[PDB]
Amino acid sequence: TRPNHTIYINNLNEKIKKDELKKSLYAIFSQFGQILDILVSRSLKMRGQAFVIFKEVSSATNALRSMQGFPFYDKPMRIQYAKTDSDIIAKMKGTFVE
RNA sequence: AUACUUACCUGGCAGGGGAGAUACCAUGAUCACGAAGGUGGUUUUCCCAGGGCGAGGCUUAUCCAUUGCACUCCGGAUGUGC
Repeated sequence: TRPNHTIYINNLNEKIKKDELKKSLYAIFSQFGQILDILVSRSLKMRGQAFVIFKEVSSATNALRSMQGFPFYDKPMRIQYAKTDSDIIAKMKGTFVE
């Protein structure tokens, strides 16, 4: 609930393949700022979710405000901040610990 | 029903993966101990020559469950072609 470099998105349509989903998320989510990476998995735990890593928390915060509920494959998007910094975020800060 | 002699009617010969290495078996080699080799085995590397085991892996739908906070690929089963 506390702002983060990374936003967490869930309630995504599970039929879309990883490369398809990464592509359209980059397209959809680039409108708000420079994106370093979009990580998707289709595993049981990780299917239906994506992490968009922004350079600035403010793009993440603004992205959260705008896309909350956004229609995506017949489903409103749910967005949160990542609970923890992403390794590429944490190494840039030098906060990273295994 | 069996064997013997004759006439008539039918019909193509050689064979059983192949090339190397075998110290060991067989051939118990016709000259005062002996062969080599070869032939027929057993052992041993390959052009893989066809098969049997389908573990593992690749492509895509059906069914079931998941609202999941990851950054070392990977939820379970059936079907199509490898």
